[PDB]
Amino acid sequence: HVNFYRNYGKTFKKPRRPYEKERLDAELKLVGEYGLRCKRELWRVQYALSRIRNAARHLLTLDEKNPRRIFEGAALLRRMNRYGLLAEGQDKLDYVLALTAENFLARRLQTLVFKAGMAKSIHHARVLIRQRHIRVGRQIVNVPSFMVRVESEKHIDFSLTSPFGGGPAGRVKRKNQKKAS
Amino acid sequence: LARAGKVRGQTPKVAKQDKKKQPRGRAHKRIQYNRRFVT
Amino acid sequence: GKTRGMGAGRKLKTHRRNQRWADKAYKKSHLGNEWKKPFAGSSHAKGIVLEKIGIEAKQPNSAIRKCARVQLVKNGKKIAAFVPNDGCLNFIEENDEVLIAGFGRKGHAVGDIPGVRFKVVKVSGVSLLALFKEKKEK
Amino acid sequence: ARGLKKHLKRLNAPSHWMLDKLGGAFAPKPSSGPHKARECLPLILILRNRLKYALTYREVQSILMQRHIMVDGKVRTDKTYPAGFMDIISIPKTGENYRLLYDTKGRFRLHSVRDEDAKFKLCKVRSVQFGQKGIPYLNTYDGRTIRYPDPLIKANDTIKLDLETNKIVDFIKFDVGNVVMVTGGRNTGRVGVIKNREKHKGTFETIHVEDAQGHQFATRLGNVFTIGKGTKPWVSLPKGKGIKLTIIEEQRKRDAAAQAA
Amino acid sequence: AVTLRTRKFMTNRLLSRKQFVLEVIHPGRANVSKADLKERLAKIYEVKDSNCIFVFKFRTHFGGGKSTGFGLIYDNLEAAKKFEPKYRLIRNGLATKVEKSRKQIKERKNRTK
RNA sequence: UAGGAUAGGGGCCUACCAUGGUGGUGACGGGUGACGGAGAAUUAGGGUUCGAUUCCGGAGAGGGAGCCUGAGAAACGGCUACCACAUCCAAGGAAGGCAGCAGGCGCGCAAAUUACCCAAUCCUGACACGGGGAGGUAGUGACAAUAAAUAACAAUACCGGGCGCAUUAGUGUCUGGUAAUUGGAAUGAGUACAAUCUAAAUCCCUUAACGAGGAUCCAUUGGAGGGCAAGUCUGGUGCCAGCAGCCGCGGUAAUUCCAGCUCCAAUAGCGUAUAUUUAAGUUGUUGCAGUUAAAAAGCUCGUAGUUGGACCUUGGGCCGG
Ligand SMILES: [Mg+2]
Ligand SMILES: [Mg+2]
Ligand SMILES: [Mg+2]
Ligand SMILES: [Mg+2]
Ligand SMILES: [Mg+2]
Ligand SMILES: [Mg+2]
Ligand SMILES: [Mg+2]
Ligand SMILES: [Mg+2]
Ligand SMILES: [Mg+2]
Ligand SMILES: [Mg+2]
Ligand SMILES: [Mg+2]
Ligand SMILES: [Mg+2]
Ligand SMILES: [Mg+2]
Ligand SMILES: [Mg+2]
Ligand SMILES: [Mg+2]
Ligand SMILES: [Mg+2]
Ligand SMILES: [Mg+2]
Ligand SMILES: [Mg+2]
Ligand SMILES: [Mg+2]
Ligand SMILES: [Mg+2]
Repeated sequence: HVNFYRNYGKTFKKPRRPYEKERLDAELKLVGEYGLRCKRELWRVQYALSRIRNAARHLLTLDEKNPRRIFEGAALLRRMNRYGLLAEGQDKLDYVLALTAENFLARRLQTLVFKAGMAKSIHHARVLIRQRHIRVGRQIVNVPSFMVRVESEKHIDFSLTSPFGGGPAGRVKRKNQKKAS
Repeated sequence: LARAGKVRGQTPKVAKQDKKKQPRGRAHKRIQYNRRFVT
Repeated sequence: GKTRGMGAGRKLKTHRRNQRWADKAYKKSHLGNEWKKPFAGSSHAKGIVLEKIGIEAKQPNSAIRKCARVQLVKNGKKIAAFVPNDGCLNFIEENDEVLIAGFGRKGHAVGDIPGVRFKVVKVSGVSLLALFKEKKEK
Repeated sequence: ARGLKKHLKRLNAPSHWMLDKLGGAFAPKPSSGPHKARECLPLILILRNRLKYALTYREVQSILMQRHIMVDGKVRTDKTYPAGFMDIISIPKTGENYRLLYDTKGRFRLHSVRDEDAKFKLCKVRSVQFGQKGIPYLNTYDGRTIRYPDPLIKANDTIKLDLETNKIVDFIKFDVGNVVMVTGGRNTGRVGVIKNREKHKGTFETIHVEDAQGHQFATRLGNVFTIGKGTKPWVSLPKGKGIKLTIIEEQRKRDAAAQAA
Repeated sequence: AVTLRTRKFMTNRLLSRKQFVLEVIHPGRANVSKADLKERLAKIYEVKDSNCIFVFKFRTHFGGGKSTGFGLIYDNLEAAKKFEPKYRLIRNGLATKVEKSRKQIKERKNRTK
């Protein structure tokens, strides 16, 4: 029976010590300050960070001039630079270890909407994402964890169908208009 | 075996109110955020 | 001290095989008596209750923990099982069809109930938490 | 089990077939043929998966039953034919010739050739020995048997065969210093010049080869294959002239192709 | 105001068709029906016979307005008769289907003679 | 050694002869709730446990045994016989083998449709056309995994902290909320013209018109003594009922039970049971301990085992970056 063969895995991990004031309030800091749906999203971010830091740690373990070191060091660095998650003049493969979950949370599309305006709130940013109000190049995106690359960051803009930036007015508009008319 | 259900029958019957729902999901973490350390 | 010769792999491997047996967990897990317990390597077990009994509680406490003598349909063991809710024993009745699960501490007596390792989690095919919470009556 | 296995499952398929994983349960199961059947490509993989002239099993069946697809001088209508190394696959309706060679990363390309270097093929010999009535014959790794061999053509050597005279026209003596290209393992695809050959009694003979630009490697005898005498090949090499390039180098190629446009 | 552009386009005179992936751009419109694609694609290629066309496997990408699919310009309707699966000829009305009831189709028939 | 048999080597078997083969480096024997492997879970490293299962190999078709055909079978969707089971009989006879798909009984803590299809992947035949419960599609499917809704924004308000003077005020900025307060916006859940999807339908993706006043288009699971996050709330019960993984609570002022409010952790998930990994430097080769906490044999000899003192020219140079 094929389609048994389609792989799939887990994306987060529940924390080791469930009830800690320090971690609990730090995670509430982050979840409220980025307006997230729950702490699953945050835990995905530590999982991705854990993955990349394991890779970077293993790369730093080796020595330079080692072709394995150079190759996926450069691959990891160009991945980071495509996500703009490192700044210019900062490609050293240690500033990958330096970065923290705030960096990933800052690239999510909600945050980018908030920082480009067009939301008037970060929770308003999330909802605008999920009501098909925003495209990237031409395709309307509704996943608030979209992880925009800088080559797409410049022209993140409304859809051509959303009432705010595109075409016809919404259903509340048209009910009010038709009962006025 | 005589005394089974004693206190759970002793207690008076009372009913809830008709509370307004609290927000779920994002909005619930919102109220927690801006209620713990925004106020 | 230890034997650390470069050629002592046989001695060290035999010695760990020999000395893991003093470990209680390994001995319990591989000795084969877990298949001689009542559940015999099962998580739960459907059984038939013989009677609602009620039993004493241990020295510091003083109470009557309401248990039942159940028979196992699978291999005929007769055991004692607790009923974990307030006044929940009434739902149980003689010769009803119950599901018996481990009572915690992994096959070892729990709390002040003397020598009882089992709990009732279903009766007559209805959830006992649901019975307690009037969600569904049998 | 109790007989020949007649189904082949996609994961069990050779890794150089490139074929995907959720594409189905089964793979073409190349029929018994003239080439080693783990080192081969079915003509269904030649048609549907590489050239895309069809889109289904049945459309490839239409292709082949039209009698167009002609291999090695004669049409082959089997849809699991084990076409392999320097088999030439011709199509009269497209007037288009292909020849099957390894590319440097261990897989099979269909290199176009014109008619003059499609009138003939080139293959190595397995062994030359006598037959009935003392007539010598030689055996190739393409399976072909040739009687009355030239008294100098020996084992492991290479021979060109036209498709009309259907016999030998010339032969490369497998020896030190002639260009080869490995046909199996991790070094397969890479052409190069034999630089040394050491023999150990009772085991595989080892061939040390040097590529056109400095790199050196080793290989077993069953995998190497002389092409031409000296450095010059007698066959049209693919877009990579048989040099396997290190991953860093191939990253630089794509970076330079990006920054050139 | 919807447009139609085709790429990955290749001719096969082994089966004498013109096979391509079409990338229709249909903004505002929900999606464009194949029966309506037929005559546009016919009138751009001058096929002289708008029935050799067969188009299939459309997606209508997430977000709408852009749809993919396959197109197969046959040159002879005779070629499209012989070299084609039956189902989409049946779809375009060039053949008809019959229903099965598999009892006695072979089993109790294998018993008498 | 000689032969017989096999497709073929061979004590595989026969005749004769020799007296050998394995073992403390564990044979033989016994257990295995043991098919093997690729691998799975967990993992700082090392490891520990698992691996029936879709990939490869082997073995079986109720239990044994024996053969026909055939290139290929000791075949079981082939036969013969026995044993267990069972069906039809008009009472002589006859047909059997779902550990194939689906489905029924039983066993159980434990596992779905007596569906559609050859269109795809391939197989098969005398064969471009037939066939294919292989295989795909669809229905049940909180096994597991992924994205991810349950509102958002504004001024009004009793108000609530600076910031414009900051006295003496008073109202002020992000709005913090008790606001079913007021208000127009946004939408998908759902309904659904149609098209697309499909072998044909169905789902998804698009999208005519419909589709939100907060009672609803209502989020739950468990917990509120310690661990361990969150009541020195209120009522009831009174060593009882009961809770409680452990420590413990309950003997009329219960932070621990039964209830209501509030709250908390996780959140479309969570609790429970068993088994297993971590914790566990509580199996320790890395890496434990043995005076007194469990542990140096009473003492010496002693074979295997383990471990074994020092000593042997690349000694000094050129040469090229
Ligand atoms: Mg232990
Ligand atoms: Mg005690
Ligand atoms: Mg088989
Ligand atoms: Mg012999
Ligand atoms: Mg077994
Ligand atoms: Mg198998
Ligand atoms: Mg068999
Ligand atoms: Mg048999
Ligand atoms: Mg059968
Ligand atoms: Mg079955
Ligand atoms: Mg609750
Ligand atoms: Mg409680
Ligand atoms: Mg309480
Ligand atoms: Mg606390
Ligand atoms: Mg508990
Ligand atoms: Mg408690
Ligand atoms: Mg210790
Ligand atoms: Mg002592
Ligand atoms: Mg002593
Ligand atoms: Mg000794």
